[PDB]
Amino acid sequence: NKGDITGYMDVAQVVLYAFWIFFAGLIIYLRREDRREGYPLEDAISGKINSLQGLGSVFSIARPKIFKLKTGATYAAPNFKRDAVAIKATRTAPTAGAPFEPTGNPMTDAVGPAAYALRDELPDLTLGGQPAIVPLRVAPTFSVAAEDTDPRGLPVVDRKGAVAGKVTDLWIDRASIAIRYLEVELAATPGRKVLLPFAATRINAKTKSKTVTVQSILARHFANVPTIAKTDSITRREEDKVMAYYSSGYLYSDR
Amino acid sequence: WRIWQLFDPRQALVGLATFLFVLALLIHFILLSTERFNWLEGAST
Amino acid sequence: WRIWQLFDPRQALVGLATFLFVLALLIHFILLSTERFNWLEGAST
Amino acid sequence: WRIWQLFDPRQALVGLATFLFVLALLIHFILLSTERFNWLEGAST
Amino acid sequence: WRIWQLFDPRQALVGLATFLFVLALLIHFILLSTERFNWLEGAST
Amino acid sequence: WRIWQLFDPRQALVGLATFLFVLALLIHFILLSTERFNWLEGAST
Amino acid sequence: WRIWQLFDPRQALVGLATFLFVLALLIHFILLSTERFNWLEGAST
Amino acid sequence: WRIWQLFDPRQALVGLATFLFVLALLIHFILLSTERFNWLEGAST
Amino acid sequence: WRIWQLFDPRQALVGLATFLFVLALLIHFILLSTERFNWLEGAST
Amino acid sequence: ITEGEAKEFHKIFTSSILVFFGVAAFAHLLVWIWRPWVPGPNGY
Amino acid sequence: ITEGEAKEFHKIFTSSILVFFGVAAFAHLLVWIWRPWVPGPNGY
Amino acid sequence: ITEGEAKEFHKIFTSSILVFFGVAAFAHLLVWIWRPWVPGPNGY
Amino acid sequence: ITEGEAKEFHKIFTSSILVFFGVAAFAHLLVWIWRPWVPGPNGY
Amino acid sequence: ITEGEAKEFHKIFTSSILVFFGVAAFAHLLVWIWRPWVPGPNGY
Amino acid sequence: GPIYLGTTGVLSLVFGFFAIEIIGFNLLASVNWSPMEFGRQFFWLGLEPPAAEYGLGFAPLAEGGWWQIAGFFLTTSILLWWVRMYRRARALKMGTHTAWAFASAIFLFLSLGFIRPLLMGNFSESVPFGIFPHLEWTNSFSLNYGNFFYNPFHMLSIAFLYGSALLFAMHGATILAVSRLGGDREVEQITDRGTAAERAALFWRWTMGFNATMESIHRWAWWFAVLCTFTGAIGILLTGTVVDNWFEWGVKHGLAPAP
Amino acid sequence: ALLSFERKYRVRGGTLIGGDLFDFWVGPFYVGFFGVTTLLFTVLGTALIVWGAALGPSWTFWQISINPPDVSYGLAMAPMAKGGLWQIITFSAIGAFVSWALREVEICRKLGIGYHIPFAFGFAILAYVSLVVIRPVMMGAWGYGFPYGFMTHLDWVSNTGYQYANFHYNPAHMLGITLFFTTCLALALHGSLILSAANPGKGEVVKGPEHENTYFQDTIGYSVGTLGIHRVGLILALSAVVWSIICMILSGPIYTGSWPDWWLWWQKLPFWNH
Ligand code: 07D
Ligand code: 07D
Ligand code: 07D
Ligand SMILES: CC[C@H]1c2cc3[nH]c4c(c3C)C(=O)[C@H](C(=O)OC)c4c3nc(cc4[nH]c(cc(n2)[C@@H]1C)c(C(C)=O)c4C)[C@@H](C)[C@@H]3CCC(=O)OC/C=C(\C)CCC[C@H](C)CCC[C@H](C)CCCC(C)C
Ligand SMILES: CC[C@H]1c2cc3[nH]c4c(c3C)C(=O)[C@H](C(=O)OC)c4c3nc(cc4[nH]c(cc(n2)[C@@H]1C)c(C(C)=O)c4C)[C@@H](C)[C@@H]3CCC(=O)OC/C=C(\C)CCC[C@H](C)CCC[C@H](C)CCCC(C)C
Ligand SMILES: COC1=C(OC)C(=O)C(C/C=C(\C)CC/C=C(\C)CC/C=C(\C)CC/C=C(\C)CC/C=C(\C)CC/C=C(\C)CC/C=C(\C)CC/C=C(\C)CC/C=C(\C)CCC=C(C)C)=C(C)C1=O
Ligand SMILES: COC1=C(OC)C(=O)C(C/C=C(\C)CC/C=C(\C)CC/C=C(\C)CC/C=C(\C)CC/C=C(\C)CC/C=C(\C)CC/C=C(\C)CC/C=C(\C)CC/C=C(\C)CCC=C(C)C)=C(C)C1=O
Ligand SMILES: COC(C)(C)C/C=C/C(C)=C/C=C/C(C)=C/C=C/C(C)=C/C=C/C=C(C)/C=C/C=C(C)/C=C/C=C(C)/C=C/CC(C)(C)OC
Ligand SMILES: COC(C)(C)C/C=C/C(C)=C/C=C/C(C)=C/C=C/C(C)=C/C=C/C=C(C)/C=C/C=C(C)/C=C/C=C(C)/C=C/CC(C)(C)OC
Ligand SMILES: COC(C)(C)C/C=C/C(C)=C/C=C/C(C)=C/C=C/C(C)=C/C=C/C=C(C)/C=C/C=C(C)/C=C/C=C(C)/C=C/CC(C)(C)OC
Ligand SMILES: COC(C)(C)C/C=C/C(C)=C/C=C/C(C)=C/C=C/C(C)=C/C=C\C=C(C)\C=C\C=C(C)\C=C\C=C(C)\C=C\CC(C)(C)OC
Ligand SMILES: [Fe+3]
Repeated sequence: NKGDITGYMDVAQVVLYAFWIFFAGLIIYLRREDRREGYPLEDAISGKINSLQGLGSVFSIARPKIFKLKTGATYAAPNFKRDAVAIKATRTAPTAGAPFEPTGNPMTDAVGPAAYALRDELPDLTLGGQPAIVPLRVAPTFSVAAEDTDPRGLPVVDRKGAVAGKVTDLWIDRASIAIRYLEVELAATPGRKVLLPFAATRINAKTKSKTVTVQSILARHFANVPTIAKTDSITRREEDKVMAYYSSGYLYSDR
Repeated sequence: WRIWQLFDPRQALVGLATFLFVLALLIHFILLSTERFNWLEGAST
Repeated sequence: WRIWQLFDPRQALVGLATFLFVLALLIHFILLSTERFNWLEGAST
Repeated sequence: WRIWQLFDPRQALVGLATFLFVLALLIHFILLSTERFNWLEGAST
Repeated sequence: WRIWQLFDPRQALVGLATFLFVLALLIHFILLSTERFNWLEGAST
Repeated sequence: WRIWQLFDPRQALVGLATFLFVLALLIHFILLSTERFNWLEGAST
Repeated sequence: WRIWQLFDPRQALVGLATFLFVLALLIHFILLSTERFNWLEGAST
Repeated sequence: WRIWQLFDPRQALVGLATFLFVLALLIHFILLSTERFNWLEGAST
Repeated sequence: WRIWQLFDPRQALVGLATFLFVLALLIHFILLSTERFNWLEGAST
Repeated sequence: ITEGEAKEFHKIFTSSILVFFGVAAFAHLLVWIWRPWVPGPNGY
Repeated sequence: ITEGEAKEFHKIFTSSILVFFGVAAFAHLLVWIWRPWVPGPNGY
Repeated sequence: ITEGEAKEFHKIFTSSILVFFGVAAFAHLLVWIWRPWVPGPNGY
Repeated sequence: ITEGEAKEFHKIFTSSILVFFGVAAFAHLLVWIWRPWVPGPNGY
Repeated sequence: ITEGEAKEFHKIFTSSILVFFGVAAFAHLLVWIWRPWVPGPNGY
Repeated sequence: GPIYLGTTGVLSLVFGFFAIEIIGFNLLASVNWSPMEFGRQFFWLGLEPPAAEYGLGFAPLAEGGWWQIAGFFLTTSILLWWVRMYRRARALKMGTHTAWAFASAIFLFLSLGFIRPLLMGNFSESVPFGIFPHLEWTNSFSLNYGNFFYNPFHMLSIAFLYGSALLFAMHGATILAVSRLGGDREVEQITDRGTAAERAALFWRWTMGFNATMESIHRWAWWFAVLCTFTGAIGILLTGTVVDNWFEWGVKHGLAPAP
Repeated sequence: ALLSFERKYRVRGGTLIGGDLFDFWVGPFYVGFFGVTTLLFTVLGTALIVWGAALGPSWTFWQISINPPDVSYGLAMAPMAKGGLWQIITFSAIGAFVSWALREVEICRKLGIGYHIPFAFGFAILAYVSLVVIRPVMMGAWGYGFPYGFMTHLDWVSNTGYQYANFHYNPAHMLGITLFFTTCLALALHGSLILSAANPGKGEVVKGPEHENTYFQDTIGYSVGTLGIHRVGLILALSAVVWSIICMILSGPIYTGSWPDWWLWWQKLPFWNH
């Protein structure tokens, strides 16, 4: 009769059930926070707002929170900004769960792994307000570590051994110190330069040239890499477009 | 009739179905746990 | 009556219903844990 | 009445209701834990 | 008939199939666990 | 015959084959678990 | 009165309320722990 | 101004209040942990 | 005064006060942990 | 939506809930005839 | 959100809560008749 | 959802659910004839 | 929050809190009538 | 922050610390009258 | 490197340094100041808490007084470090989530060391300062109070520890998978949703039916990590104070068949 | 139902095996051939677990237990009423886990992202296999695998850890504990920093990598980075699991004695052996 509340109930059980109630409330709150992007759910075919939901739909979606940015703009979550229903692909079956088949070139049409989010047309900014990602020409202060090999001047090769071009510049990040993109001068159509993500490029170690191997896409796909408006800054949308185009190589390179 | 202008009928029906099924399952489990009302074991009165 | 201007009627109703159901379930389980008020076991008074 | 200029009435009422309910639940459970005021078991004085 | 105007027939059929199969399996297992209604061990009355 | 207008024939056939195979395996395992119907052990009636 | 120019009145009130409630709860729990001042048990002097 | 020229008034006040409260709580706990000065149990001299 | 041109007065004072307070607290605790010098639980010399 | 559809749904809902409650009441009456669940002063 | 809708909701809510409290009070009266929950000086 | 297709689905669903309920009722009747599941005052 | 809104909320809050405190006082008086919670010199 | 503000802060701080120390001294005197905390050669 | 201490950091460092010095000096004195024996028995050396007969008062220095002084100094240092990490976050105009997650670990530490002994009336069952001594305290605590496996809050703490490991193995793997799409810039993704966040959410949706966001996954991680130590502290507080045998509690509440 | 950004990613291809047959979604779940196999094994194993519960003495969820065959059976397959059910459930669970991992691989291929997530799940699968297959196989009997019960597997953990006097003294088990605690501490720190940067308080502007690095530099002395923290967390969780596997492989297959007694070598070192 030490911890007994009633004949069978006791303090440990009462605290356990209190924690169960709190944890159910916490799961509700965490799902509420989960539903701040991509919700409400739309119909697969028509695109209208329609889903199988219960009495908890009142509490499911929270009021939009406002993110205050250092540039003065505000971002709302959820923003309720949906993508276009029509895309450059057609379902293989009329069922809702059927997959999509690209109509033309998926890499250029930006569907599937080549798809990108319509981010703001504004470059990432550091604490001082200057663009975060700039080529090494615009940032003389930064330099590559002497223990590492400078990728500049190194040939760019694909998984099949075809040479795509040569590295002429490196794009760094001033906010979080790292190398983000490699500027490659294409062998075909000399003078044309394309951006190349650093995370998708591994160095081939002892090749007497340390060829920067790109396993994502082949050499012939470098000519179709999305372009950037400015020569010293890249917007978030262009950044996503480039990364999405490179990420689709594993699925659409041989097609 | 005014309540359905507050709550979506489909969401009300789905919530009612889930809640009623879970409540009935819980009450049946409690009855099975009890000795008097366990019709499967059929303990004497 | 201004409480319904302060609070969304839908959210207030769902919260109230959930609170009432959880409270009723808790009180029912508390009664079941008692020897006197356990109607399923029926201990003599 | 300027305390309602200091504090949002909706949040104040929600927090006050939560606090009062938790306090009442705690006091009731304490009374149940005591022997004299346990009305469910009803031990003699 | 308006129930199918409210709900998708294909989703309703799939959900009903899954739920009914799981319920029937659970009920059969519950019967198999009892002494009286276990038709595979055949305990006498 | 409209069930095929509702469900893709190949997907339905594959799913039904998987479900039937699982059911047959489960029932055979249950029979092996029982003593009367374990044909491999062959216990007396 | 300049202390209210130094400190935000809303923050001061919230912190005081929290601190005072916690202190009162702690003192009440201490009294409950003590044998002489446990009013719920009423140990004789 | 002798010592408030350097130290922030709000920070000094908050730190001093917190330190004094913590010291008082520690001294009271230490007194409660002794037989002679425990005013709650009140043992004889 | 030469010392105060090297050491910042604020940092020097803050460090010195912290060290002195910690030392005094440690010495008082050490005294309390001795039979002879414990004033709150005084014994014979 | 609109009070017309809302009242149609309310009519159907009322009929369905009345049928459900009637079935539940009949089941509870049969269960009570089988074994009542309210013990007396001496129990069951 | 408005005033007229809020007043309508308040009226319906008051009626519903009155019905709920009446049903709860009737149930509590039945439970008290069955077995009271306030012990006397000697307990139950 | 078109009314004609929904009504055709209902006219199929009613027949299917009635057949399912009839089969279940026949099985339950056979099970009750085998061993009823409602114990008496003395149990089984 | 405007001054009129704050004053109206204060009025309704005062009414509600006095109703709540009156109900709590009545409940505590009933509980004291049942069993007082202040022990005497010899305990309960 | 400024000279006048620092002067006001020093004045109010002096007043408050003097009140605090006076109350503490009164409490310590009362505690000493109740039970002294300096043991003698034989103890308490 | 550029570590900002401030007044609170100086205080915390001084208090913790005094506690560490006291503990180390006691450990070295336990082996009669032998460096060889100190190296030999370093794991087995410990500074034990005072016995039960001393209560919450000051035990003699050789009989737990040093433990009490070191424990109080360590507690003060840890609380001042909590204040430090609160004030650093406030100074950088950031949230205090780190301070309020450290608060859960501090709650567990106080429950093990101070709060439970305060409830029980003595420091006898407090955690001694030593590797193998505190491992043995863990073992003896579980053995004395039934089986800790049967503590439901110990169950929950283990579940949330496994959940923390599982959630970090999921989150790090997901961010590395979408690292080629800019997924490592998590706050930038939160502020402006990108294809990395979209693909992470879609992967988890297609895998297990539901997904999080780039901020809400960190909310999940924060709450799992906090709840681990919070539930554990609740279990420690309830152990012995209200439940003397966790195995018997489990038997009563259906966790185990009755012996 | 789809999200606001899912239609453009729901594309054909990416399957490892089965082709277009299983390239479709049922609600939010991607099905796949390995998903069909996952459903097969999950239904089989769950049905057999419920069957074992029915065969058992109680229907209490905590007390439901499927026990492995006796040690006397060795590695031979046992009758279904005497541990064969446990063996079938074990292998069905292994199949379900492998099929789940391969379904995750298919989803990664479809979305064009890395395989780090199935690679990390492979370590959980390996730990489970080591507990139910590798360790009992190198120990000589299926009876050393943990029973499939909410409480009986905890009883197995307790008994196995007390067979070696004190499991707290297992050197690899200490490293597993250290890495498990460090994974939770790092998860708390990472979630806290990300949430404090995204939510800098009401009326404040969202912070960035500069502030994130500066906060932890100022507080503790150093930082890791934006992707270094995720790599560190993944490596910490996987190393904790690997060292747990190592300690379990050492405890009974290799080392059979008392772990507290294993530590005498430290006290017997030549520079301290007096
Ligand atoms: C015989 C044993 C005995 C005994 C039976 C018994 C009882 C109890 N005692 Mg004790 N006590 C005993 C002895 C004894 N006792 C103390 C004192 C005290 C205190 C100190 C308060 C404090 O620390 O304030 C410390 C706080 C300060 C000084 C705050 C001042 C403000 C400052 C710097 C700046 C302002 C800025 C902020 C606050 C920040 C936020 C901003 C805004 C709110 C705007 C006090 C109010 C108090 C309360 C009780 C309790 C709760 C009990 C219970 C329930 O047992 N006790 C006396 C003191 O210090 O009076 C000033 C003192 O000297 C003395 C003695 C000898
Ligand atoms: C016989 C032994 C036994 C047993 C058979 C068994 C079983 C298992 N259990 Mg258990 N357990 C046993 C006993 C037992 N169990 C623990 C606890 C747990 C935890 C710890 C969580 C944590 O993060 O701790 C870790 C957090 C702490 C302790 C607090 C953080 C500390 C802080 C901030 C202080 C900062 C420090 C400094 C500034 C440095 C100061 C310097 C100096 C002193 C020199 C947890 C999750 C957990 C795991 C497992 C598993 C997985 C198993 C398996 C597989 O067998 N157990 C209890 C608790 O409440 O944990 C919160 C607790 O106290 C306690 C006891 C006595
Ligand atoms: C005498 C008792 C005693 C004792 C004193 C003591 C102490 C402590 N120990 Mg230890 N331990 C004891 C017993 C003992 N100890 C363990 C193990 C460990 C681990 C491994 C954790 C892990 O990596 O799990 C890794 C987890 C696995 C196995 C992952 C497998 C999971 C998979 C594939 C997925 C399954 C998915 C489904 C089924 C689908 C779900 C479906 C839906 C939700 C819809 C570890 C780090 C750990 C923790 C602690 C701590 C912190 C303490 C404290 C607080 O003192 N102990 C060993 C193990 O399992 O190693 C793999 C093991 O077997 C064993 C034994 C016998
Ligand atoms: C959510 C639960 C998890 C958790 C979380 C957690 N821990 C945390 C935090 C969080 C969120 C922090 O923010 C905080 C931190 O800073 O982490 C980096 C911390 C922390 N938890 C820590 C460890 C830790 N966490 C653990 C675990 C956990 N904490 C859980 C798994 C564990 C265990 C047992 O598993 C440990 C051991 C610390 C690293 C850190 C808190 C640091 C602290 O409090 O330090 C106090 C200060 C000192 C001891 C001072 C030492 C001084 C030295 C002697 C140097 C010399 C100074 C100088 C010379 C002195 C002056 C001399 C003169 C006076 C002569
Ligand atoms: C290796 C690092 C950590 C880790 C990582 C990890 N786990 C993962 C993943 C990753 C990266 C996934 O992607 C995957 C996932 O999708 O999670 C949501 C998953 C997952 N790990 C999970 C759980 C889990 N992980 C754990 C641990 C860990 N996994 C490590 C700490 C633990 C424990 C004990 O600590 C558990 C319980 C699931 C949430 C999920 C596995 C999904 C899965 O396997 O789906 C297919 C199977 C089913 C739906 C059901 C199969 C049922 C069987 C037929 C029966 C099995 C019975 C069983 C053997 C015993 C049951 C009784 C017990 C009480 C003993
Ligand atoms: C970058 O930040 C990141 C985010 O993102 C922005 C995140 O989100 C997350 C993800 C993290 C979270 C979302 C937070 C929450 C996560 C946790 C707390 C971890 C713990 C997870 C759980 C507790 C959930 C576990 C649930 C599971 C495992 C899902 C279970 C699924 C199944 C059992 C079925 C799987 C689906 C299949 C195989 C097909 C679909 C099945 C059905 C729909 C039902 C059956 C269907 C039919 C009957 C019709 C079809 C049938 C067929 C084909 C025939 C089959 C035959 C049979 C009958 C067998 C992370 C990590 C991340 O870092
Ligand atoms: C978005 O991304 C984000 C960042 O990026 C922008 C981040 O940055 C971080 C922050 C994360 C990190 C910086 C590292 C996270 C990784 C881990 C937690 C695993 C690695 C574990 C450690 C190295 C422990 C680090 C903890 C520290 C430094 C706490 C600091 C506490 C004090 C200064 C107080 C006094 C210190 C004491 C009492 C001990 C503190 C602990 C240690 C210093 C390590 C233990 C050391 C010993 C006790 C003995 C060993 C002595 C050593 C090491 C010196 C001698 C040399 C040897 C090798 C022996 C996050 C979360 C993040 O989300
Ligand atoms: C828009 O619509 C169109 C135009 C298309 C027309 C379509 C109309 C259609 C298709 C309408 C469908 C209507 C239907 C199907 C209506 C069904 C209504 C039903 C069945 C309603 C049922 C309501 C039941 C309620 C609200 C019951 C509540 C019970 C409660 C809360 C009991 C709780 C018990 C407790 C807490 C205690 C339990 C005791 C134990 C022992 C468990 O405690 C431990
Ligand atoms: C720029 O300058 C201007 C012009 C502004 C002028 C400024 C002037 C200033 C700021 C002047 C300040 C001067 C001060 C404060 C000077 C203070 C000097 C002091 C106090 C010096 C003391 C030195 C002490 C020394 C070097 C002691 C050394 C002792 C040692 C190494 C002993 C070691 C013992 C061992 C190892 C033995 C231990 C035995 C045990 C038992 C402990 O071993 C286990
Ligand atoms: C800018 O200003 C404007 C213009 C806005 C005007 C505003 C003015 C304001 C807001 C003025 C506010 C003034 C106030 C409220 C002042 C409050 C002053 C107080 C309460 C001062 C009190 C100070 C107390 C001190 C300094 C006490 C120090 C005691 C110490 C360090 C004792 C330590 C004892 C030890 C280490 C020994 C302990 C013994 C054992 C270990 C046994 O105890 C546990
Ligand atoms: C230069 O000098 C060096 C650094 C070489 C000295 C060497 C130092 C060393 C080697 C230090 C470390 C040694 C070891 C092996 C430490 C290991 C520590 C471990 C693993 C500790 C684990 C757990 C301990 C816990 C959880 C204890 C917590 C205790 C608490 C919270 C106690 C609080 C006590 C209080 C608040 C006391 C209150 C009573 C008062 C004092 C107020 O009145 C009686
Ligand atoms: Fe996001």
